[PDB]
Amino acid sequence: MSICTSEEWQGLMQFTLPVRLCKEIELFHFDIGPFENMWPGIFVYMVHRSCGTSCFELEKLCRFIMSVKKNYRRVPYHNWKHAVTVAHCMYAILQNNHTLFTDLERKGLLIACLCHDLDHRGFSNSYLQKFDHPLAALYSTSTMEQHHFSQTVSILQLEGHNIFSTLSSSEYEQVLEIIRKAIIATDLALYFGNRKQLEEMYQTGSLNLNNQSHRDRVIGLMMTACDLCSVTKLWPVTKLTANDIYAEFWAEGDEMKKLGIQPIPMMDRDKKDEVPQGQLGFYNAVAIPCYTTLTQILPPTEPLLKACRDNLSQWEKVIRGE
Ligand SMILES: COc1cc(F)cc2c1nnc1c2c(-c2ccncc2C)nn1C
Ligand SMILES: [Mg+2]
Ligand SMILES: [Zn+2]
Repeated sequence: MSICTSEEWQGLMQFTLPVRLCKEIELFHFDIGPFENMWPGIFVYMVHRSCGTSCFELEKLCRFIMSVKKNYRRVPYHNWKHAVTVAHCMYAILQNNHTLFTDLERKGLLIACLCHDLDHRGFSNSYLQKFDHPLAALYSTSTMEQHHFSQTVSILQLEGHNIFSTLSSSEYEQVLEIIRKAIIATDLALYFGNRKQLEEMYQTGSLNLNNQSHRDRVIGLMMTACDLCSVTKLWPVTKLTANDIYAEFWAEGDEMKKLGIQPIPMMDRDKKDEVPQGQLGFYNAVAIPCYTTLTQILPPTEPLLKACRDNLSQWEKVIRGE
C-alpha cells in the first residue's frame, strides 16, 4: 500500500503541543479544524495522556500515524481530518470514564478510531454493492468497514509500524479483535439494532459491563457516537462539516446520474432545499437516540447530547426561516 518518509515521522517525534491546547483538548466540543499541521501531534499527545508516555515505542508510533495519514484519500469528508476528529472524541470519552476500560481497550480504540475510514473512496456500501465493485465481491456485508480493517492490519504488517509486537500472543490477538469489532461497528446499518438492544438492557436493568457481549455492544455505540461527533461541535463548525458530507453524497449521486440511475434525494445536487429537513430527520432518527443511549450508559458523556440538541435546534431555525 503506502509508506511514510523518514522526514515525516522524525518531525512528529520533535513535536510539542502548545499549553493553551492542553486544557481545550480535554473538552468534548474541541475543534481540531484550525490546527492541521498539529493533527499527527495531537494524536500522539492523546495516546500518551490516555495510555502513558511509554506503552508504545515512540519511533514505531510516529511511523504508524504518518503512514495512516498517507493512506487517507483527499475526498471531501472521509479524510485524515475526519480520522483525527473521531479519535479526539474517543479520547474525550475514554478520559471521562478512564477506569471502565482496560489498558488494552484504550490502546485499540484510539487506533481503531484513527483507522476506521482508512482508504475511503467517497462511496457508500450501497454504491459498491449495486455496481458490483471488486470490494463487494471480497466483502459481502459491511464492505468498506471490512476493507478499512484490512488496511489497518496491512499498515501494522509493514516495516517498523507494528506498534503491538511487544504485547503477549494472547494480548496481541485481543487488541486486534477489539479493533476489528470497533471498525465494523462504524457501519451505520449495524448501529440501529445495537442501539435498540442496549436501550432494552438499560430499561430492564440487565446491562452488565463485565459481560463481554454487553461490553462489545457499549464499545460499538461509542464508535458510532465518535463517528457522528461533527453534530456535537459549535453550530458554525457543524454547518461547515455538513457541506463536506453533502459534497461527497452529491459526488456519488453524480456518478449514478452518469449511468442513467436517479440518486436518492440525499445524493441529488438538485435537491439542496431538502437538506435542512434531511438533517432534522437524521438528528431525530439517529444522532439524538445515539447520544441519549450513550449518556444513560456513560453519564460523563452528557455534553455530547447537550451540544447535539443545540445543533438540532439550529436546523429547526433554518427550516422555519429564522
Ligand atoms: C441525512 O444525513 C445523513 C445521512 C447519512 F446516511 C449519514 C450521515 C448524515 N448526516 N450526518 C452524518 C452522516 C455521517 C456518516 C456516518 C457514518 N458513515 C457515513 C456517514 C456519511 N456522519 N454524519 C456526521
Ligand atoms: Mg466509515
Ligand atoms: Zn467515519
